[PDB]
Amino acid sequence: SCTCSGGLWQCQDLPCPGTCSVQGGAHISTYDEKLYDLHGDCSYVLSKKCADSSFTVLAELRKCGLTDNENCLKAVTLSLDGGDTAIRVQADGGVFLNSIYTQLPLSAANITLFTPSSFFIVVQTGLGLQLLVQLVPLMQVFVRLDPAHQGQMCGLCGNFNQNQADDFTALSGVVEATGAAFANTWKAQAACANARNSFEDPCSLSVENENYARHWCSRLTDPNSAFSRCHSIINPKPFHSNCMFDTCNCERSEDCLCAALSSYVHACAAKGVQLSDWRDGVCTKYMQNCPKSQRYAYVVDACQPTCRGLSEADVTCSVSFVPVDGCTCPAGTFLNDAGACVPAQECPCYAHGTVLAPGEVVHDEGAVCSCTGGKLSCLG
Amino acid sequence: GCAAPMVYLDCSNSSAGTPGAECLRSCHTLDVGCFSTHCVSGCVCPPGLVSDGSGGCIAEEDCPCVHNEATYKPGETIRVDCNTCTCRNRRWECSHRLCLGTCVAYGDGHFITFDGDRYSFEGSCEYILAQDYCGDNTTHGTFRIVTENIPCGTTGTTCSKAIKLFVESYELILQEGTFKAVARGPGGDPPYKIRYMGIFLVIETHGMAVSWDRKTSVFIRLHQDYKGRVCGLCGNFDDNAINDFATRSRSVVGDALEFGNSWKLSPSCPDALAPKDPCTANPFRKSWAQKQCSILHGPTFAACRSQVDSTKYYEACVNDACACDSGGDCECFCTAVAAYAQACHDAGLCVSWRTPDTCPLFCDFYNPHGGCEWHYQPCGAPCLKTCRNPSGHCLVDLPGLEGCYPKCPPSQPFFNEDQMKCVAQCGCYDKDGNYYDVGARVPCNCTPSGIQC
Amino acid sequence: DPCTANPFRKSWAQKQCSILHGPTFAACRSQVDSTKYYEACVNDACACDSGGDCECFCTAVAAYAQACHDAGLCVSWRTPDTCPLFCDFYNPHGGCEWHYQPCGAPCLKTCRNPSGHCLVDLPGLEGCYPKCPPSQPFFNEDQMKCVAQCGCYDKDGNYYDVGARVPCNCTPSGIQC
Amino acid sequence: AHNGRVCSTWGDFHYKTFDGDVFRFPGLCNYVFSEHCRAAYEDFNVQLRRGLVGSRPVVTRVVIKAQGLVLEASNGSVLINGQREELPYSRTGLLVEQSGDYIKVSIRLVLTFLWNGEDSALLELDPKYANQTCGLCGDFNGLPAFNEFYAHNARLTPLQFGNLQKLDGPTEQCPDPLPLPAGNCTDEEGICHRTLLGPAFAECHALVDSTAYLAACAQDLCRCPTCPCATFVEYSRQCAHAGGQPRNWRCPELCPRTCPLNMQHQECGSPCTDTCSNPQRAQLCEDHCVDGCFCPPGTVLDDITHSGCLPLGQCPCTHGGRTYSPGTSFNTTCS
Ligand SMILES: *[C@@H]1O[C@H](CO)[C@@H](O)[C@H](O)[C@H]1NC(C)=O
Ligand SMILES: *[C@@H]1O[C@H](CO)[C@@H](O)[C@H](O)[C@H]1NC(C)=O
Ligand SMILES: *[C@@H]1O[C@H](CO)[C@@H](O)[C@H](O)[C@H]1NC(C)=O
Ligand SMILES: *[C@@H]1O[C@H](CO)[C@@H](O)[C@H](O)[C@H]1NC(C)=O
Ligand SMILES: *[C@@H]1O[C@H](CO)[C@@H](O)[C@H](O)[C@H]1NC(C)=O
Ligand SMILES: [Ca+2]
Ligand SMILES: [Ca+2]
Ligand SMILES: [Ca+2]
Repeated sequence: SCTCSGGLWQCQDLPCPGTCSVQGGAHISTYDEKLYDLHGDCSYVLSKKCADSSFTVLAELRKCGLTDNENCLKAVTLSLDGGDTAIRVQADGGVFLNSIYTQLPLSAANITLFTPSSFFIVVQTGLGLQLLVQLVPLMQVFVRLDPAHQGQMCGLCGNFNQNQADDFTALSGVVEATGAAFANTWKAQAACANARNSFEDPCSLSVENENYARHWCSRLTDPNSAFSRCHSIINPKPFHSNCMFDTCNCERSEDCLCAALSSYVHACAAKGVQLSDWRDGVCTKYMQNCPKSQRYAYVVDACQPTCRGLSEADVTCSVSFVPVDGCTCPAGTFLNDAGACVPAQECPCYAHGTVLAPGEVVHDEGAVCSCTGGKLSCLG
Repeated sequence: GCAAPMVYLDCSNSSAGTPGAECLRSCHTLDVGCFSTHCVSGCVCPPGLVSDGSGGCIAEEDCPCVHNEATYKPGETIRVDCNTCTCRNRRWECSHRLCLGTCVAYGDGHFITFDGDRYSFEGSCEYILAQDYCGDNTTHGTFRIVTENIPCGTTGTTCSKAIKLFVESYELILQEGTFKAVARGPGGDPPYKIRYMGIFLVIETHGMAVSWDRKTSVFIRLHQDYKGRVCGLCGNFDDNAINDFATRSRSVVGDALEFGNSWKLSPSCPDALAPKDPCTANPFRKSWAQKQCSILHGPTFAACRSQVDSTKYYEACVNDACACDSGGDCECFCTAVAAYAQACHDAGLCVSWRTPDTCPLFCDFYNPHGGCEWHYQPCGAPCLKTCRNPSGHCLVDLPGLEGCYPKCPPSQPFFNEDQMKCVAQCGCYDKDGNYYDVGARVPCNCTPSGIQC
Repeated sequence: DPCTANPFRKSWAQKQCSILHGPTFAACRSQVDSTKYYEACVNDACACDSGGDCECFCTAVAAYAQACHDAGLCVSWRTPDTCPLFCDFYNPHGGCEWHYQPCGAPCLKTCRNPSGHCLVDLPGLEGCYPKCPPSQPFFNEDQMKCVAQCGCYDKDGNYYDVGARVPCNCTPSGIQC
Repeated sequence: AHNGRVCSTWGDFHYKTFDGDVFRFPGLCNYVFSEHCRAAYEDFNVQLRRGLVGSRPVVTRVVIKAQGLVLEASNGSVLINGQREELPYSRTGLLVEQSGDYIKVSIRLVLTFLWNGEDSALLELDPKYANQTCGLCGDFNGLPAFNEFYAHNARLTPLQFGNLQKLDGPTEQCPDPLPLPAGNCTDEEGICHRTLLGPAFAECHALVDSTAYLAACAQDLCRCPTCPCATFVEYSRQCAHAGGQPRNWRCPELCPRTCPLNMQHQECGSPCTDTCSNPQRAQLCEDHCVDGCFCPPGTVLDDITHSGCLPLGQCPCTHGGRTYSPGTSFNTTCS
């Protein structure tokens, strides 16, 4: 916050949770905002409070094509309590709690897992870090840190100390030179192959890939585009480079293209701008592919409205996360335990875990109760 | 079923989940700690050792240290920036000498500020490249550096620069190929020193050394004293690159255009509009540009590409070679590559690209009639025994940098810049810095002492 | 016409080609007519709108340079600011045979021509030559250096070191067997 | 001559690489036919898309990218940097023509691309791209049998090799063609052995081995019996390119050719047809045999008015856009 005084701007800082991210399966934006490319095939320690083993976010990046520089993120393995717990979010959406399938939501040991929409999974922990993982159109990861851990972390996302020249500090006490040379010090398994520096732009290969990627990714830097509202805040040049590189290199050009556009939108919305309606004539197959009875939404900024939640509250909705977009039930509707989207009148109040049907007067413990609009009331 | 001390380990007997050959204690994974849900059978060193990664067994206190894709055996030393590290117990112990901060202002407007941030700004007016004249007290600050883009033959795309090195009450204008002096304030001795460092004018102030390639690139190297107390287009030197876009009123912006527009000297000057991407503007140059800029990926710069990240340098080269559509293309490409050349030179490497086909440098020119002192050295001596500095010592010892230097023989051991020649006895410089031959009166004569009377 | 096509180069072109009217080429302008050379210089500097400008201007001026060389003069323009020619390149670690001469020797005691004679004795012309000392008096083109003894050239003109077999060996005589 | 700097695509998806390998890969989409892919900066990128005319395997589009120039040949038309052009189109270093029976794109010091427009397509490359290329045309290192089909030390098969060098469109997912079942037919009547081993290619046996060509001939014989001569024509091209002088194997039944009235179809005629615009062009030519239409020796081609081949003494002259018949004179004020 900056006040206009003394002929200048008097600027103080509100505390800011740091934000790491891995987008396109290759690009990494650290806590110091040192964007760098990583074409590797191993499990890399994405972030770790390298004083202790309190938490350890791991990311498994896997080569996805003929070219050595064709990568996709494939998993996010939050190790915890020194490896005692491991929450592994795969790329299909499957969530493994201690290598066991666990549907969503789940709330235990202060850890809360839930899907704000069909595109994202939120792994909120009390240790300080929050993971927000994207599955649609492909796999991307975002990490938020309570600024208390400033200047303490290690790993790929850098030590979070407001210095871009120290981000490549390795465990040997020197700043590494380039991205891949730095990453190959943080591999999980000694048997992995070292990442290699990539100069050859895949954009130069196919002229049709060229024109496609150009004509679409140029929507970023267009001053009349929906994205212009964030131009005066976030410089879109790295995002445009990401979109170019992805779409040219991606076998599913639309998937990586829309992943890049979603990444730009989500970063800007993290900075506090609500970019909306940017999918004009583009990425609409992600409008349509929604699960039945759900619908798209551009500003999903809370939990998912559920019949159980409106009946008996929910731990889920007590987590603050950047407003992501995706598929959710529309307002005025709720999804029952069956998952289908019905209005409040069609979903039941739940007492002691008992399905108590809507608009139904019942007797319990010398009391008379009613289930009006999914809301439970008791008298006497 | 192995040969060297490392023996086979099989997961059939062990309960599922043990750290197998994949989680082998190794010179790298000894420290991070290995993760694997699937055991794999393979040959693993006996307890108390690790592997070299090639099938050997080595003690944990001799594991080679890896730096920048290289591998170094213990007992090897490396040089990072201005200091030297040595590999011991899988770590680097480095000397603790302070290293000068570096700002780089070159090309069509690329800047690499002190804190390592990089951006591009195409400004046309005078812009404060640095100053101490920003603070709750402006008057305890000393220096100030402004630059602006000169076109050398037209009014079009930039061809050179114009620097204004103020130092307290002095002043030095750098334009058109050499320096000047418009000292207006108190007339003491110079708080600066001037030297011909290869293809650079280098001006020191005992803590602040400015190097100008004489066409369009300025590299400024500051002592660690000025940390956090400077401003302008080289950031505020705070080791915090996110907020280096701090304008005149210190309202950190996410845009380069506003940050550049803030530091214009004269508010009457019009703000620069949106910079335009060169290669898009003139596609018919792009191919040539890439073919010219591809020098950065070729085996000429194979070694340095592992020591210095060359992505943004390549983007700058291609942008500049695309932009210069009004004349002087070789200079644009030459300086775009030479910024990376100096990055390599400072990092650890004496790279010498500069082929007769590619960015040639005439250095026989100052060789008179078969004299062969003047030779092209890719990294010049840290200090020059110049005519102006007969001592041979220097204040801000710059490392090697490209250009050609004279190998002044003992018979003629004085390098004179005002004639560019190795000679026996030097002349004289006055207060303003003009030169005369010995035995000449000055507007006192010139003698072995110099200007005396 | 080039300058009409690209007027925004035109000014620069003239500034670059004005080298012909300057004191650098004062003397030759009275020995060789330079109207058409100047027109060619300006047209070439105007035309090269796709890259490689200094080469265009350099060769346009160097044709006049050679005309002056052939007429009667040894003119040396080639300033480090203007059309430089890296000739320190073939200098090995301080060895300083390679010097730039504005007018070269009529014939070169080359590796291929050990005799030192020539068939068409050409006059001086720009370029840098090695002052091959008596200790290493043979100029070898394939490596560009002054050397003590030469190797051998086959019929097609490929070069090998002494003592190396050709697809016979190499000796002081040459390729023999 | 053009010993090992040639590759080709002919007939039923038959690919001949630089170093002599022949195989069959029945793809149906775009593939990187050749590309400068082991250098700091690419020089050429030639790709083909192979499709069907009813049943005949054809090339439906070629895209040659080179040094900032994009050339897309398809639908009997040529696109230069996105614009249709009328053949021939010539520029510094590049010239594209409807020469002979094909469309030829020659980029000087880079490549030579012949494309009959229906099936065949042949690349000549400079020697300087040795070992720095990769594609269906092979590695251009000179070793045929050891380095093409060994990816990550694993030896692989024509289907695998032709599928590795694949490239989909921006919004296209082309499948991979499945292996074709066993063969039949073979060379029963011996036509492939009668012709290929016949006198016409005697010295061609000394240069290019016909085993793969024999097999391809048999395989095409399994296909339509109006399309068996593609292998023969390809063998003639290869024999010509290795340096040898092929002989006229054609007969009024063996895929006969037709040429204009004064003009004859020859195998291995001089590529530089003497034309009384330059009636002694063929004097010190350096180019191997070329198949096509020609003129009988002694009478040169008439390109001034396109009257066929005329004797050296009866063909017109030209002055300033004017064509002068023989016997005509024109007097300037001075001559
Ligand atoms: C949260 O963490 C604390 C400390 O590990 C633990 O004791 C507690 O059971 C966890 N859950 C809740 C709901 O506090
Ligand atoms: C420096 O500025 C402060 C106000 O910020 C003022 O009180 C002080 O007197 C100034 N000192 C000098 C030496 O100007
Ligand atoms: C080729 O283009 C022509 C028009 O120029 C069109 O009529 C025809 O259908 C196209 N395809 C073929 C195979 O001729
Ligand atoms: C050809 O390429 C291979 C591939 O690495 C290389 O090992 C070999 O040395 C090269 N040889 C030549 C003659 O280019
Ligand atoms: C010039 O040529 C014309 C056309 O043949 C002819 O009629 C005329 O007589 C000629 N002039 C002479 C012969 O002086
Ligand atoms: Ca940091
Ligand atoms: Ca800062
Ligand atoms: Ca091969």
